[PDB]
Amino acid sequence: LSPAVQTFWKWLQEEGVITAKTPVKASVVTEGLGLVALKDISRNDVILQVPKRLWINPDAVAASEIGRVCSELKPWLSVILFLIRERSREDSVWKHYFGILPQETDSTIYWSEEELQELQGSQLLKTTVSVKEYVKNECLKLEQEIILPNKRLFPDPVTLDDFFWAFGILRSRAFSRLNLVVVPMADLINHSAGVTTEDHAYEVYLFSLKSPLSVKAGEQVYIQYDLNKSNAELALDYGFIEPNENRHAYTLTLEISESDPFFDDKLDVAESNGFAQTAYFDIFYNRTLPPGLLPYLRLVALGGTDAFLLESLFRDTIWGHLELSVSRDNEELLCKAVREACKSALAGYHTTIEQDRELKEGNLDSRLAIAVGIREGEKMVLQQIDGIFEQKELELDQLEYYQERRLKDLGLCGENGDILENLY
Ligand SMILES: Nc1ncnc2c1ncn2[C@@H]1O[C@H](CSCC[C@H](N)C(=O)O)[C@@H](O)[C@H]1O
Repeated sequence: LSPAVQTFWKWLQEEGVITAKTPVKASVVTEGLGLVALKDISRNDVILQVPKRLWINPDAVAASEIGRVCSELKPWLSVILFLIRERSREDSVWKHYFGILPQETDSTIYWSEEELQELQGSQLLKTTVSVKEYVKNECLKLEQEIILPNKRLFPDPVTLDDFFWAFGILRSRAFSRLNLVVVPMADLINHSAGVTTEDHAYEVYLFSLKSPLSVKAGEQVYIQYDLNKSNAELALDYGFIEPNENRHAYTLTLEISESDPFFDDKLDVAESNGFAQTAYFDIFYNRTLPPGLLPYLRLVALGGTDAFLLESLFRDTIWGHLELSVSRDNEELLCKAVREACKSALAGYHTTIEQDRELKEGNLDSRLAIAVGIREGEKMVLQQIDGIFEQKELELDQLEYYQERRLKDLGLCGENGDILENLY
């Protein structure tokens, strides 16, 4: 097998953790390290359990030598520093656990400049670049505010690599739903599209992991990392994606510009209905547009002519109207805005969908495969969106806007009400 694996496996028996009746060895699988059922397991069977003594959460850092100095930091920043530091101490509780952690994953946060060029024009690149920079500024701030003014607690220097290594280990291993917890033993199961339950989470302290599927002997025990993450999210959080086109998403960002002559009123309408000055709408392949996207698009493109809808008079129905539609001019405007954005975006990629699909037909390397898959999907979504609005441009006269809806209850053909007027 592998030295480190045993130096870690044993350390688990010597901690009391892995008992004698735990059907699950740790072997090498296509996805690195994994848990292979030592014998037939069945739905909901407890695979293993670990002592809170072994976690690595915001409480562990607070209840440690550096908890005082990290008393103010956000939880994820706190944990990174603890991880980096614990890693340096050749007398840390997790000396052997650190000896098993991969020095890297396929998460876009580790991709070289060449590998990242494979994502040119993708929203995943923007997101990865944006996240990388932000974790950087945050970690350079931690260096001068805590790491440097305390060289006693932080002996060895800390590089950007040191931080990123940790930020990754936290993003691809920590168990959220229980919010950041590490569990050296159960921190081995891999993800499988086969699992569709997501019930594995459980704790009697003691972390208890149970197999969601029935696994025969020799096979690998899996779990569903997350049924809702988009492919772009799986790519950055862990180092992998799924072929399932229903995981492809593209998130649209909307906002009420401050240079908008009706900013104040518009903002009041949006917040009054659950939306901020800035709103993010996730668009998944083959799904129907998110509720609120169209009305918010209409609010953004409002304009002088229909500005009358922002008066106190409609401050109680304005959203219902935005939901139905405002006017052909408003509708036509937003449709073009979206369509242009899609085309603009689509043109930012360096490969066609056909090229991506042909590439997929051959043998691609982990990261290259991730890039191709992601970009093909984003292009699919982008085109789906543009298609939806191209159709709306055609059906531009099938919609009954405000004015029409208004004159629907005129009652022109009522009675000769003048006969009564003369009877008093
Ligand atoms: N279905 C899958 N395909 C590819 N890699 C996977 C995977 N499920 C899990 N992984 C890998 O394992 C990580 C989760 S931690 C699980 C243990 C890991 N296999 C190891 O050897 O250390 C992920 O971030 C990813 O790099």
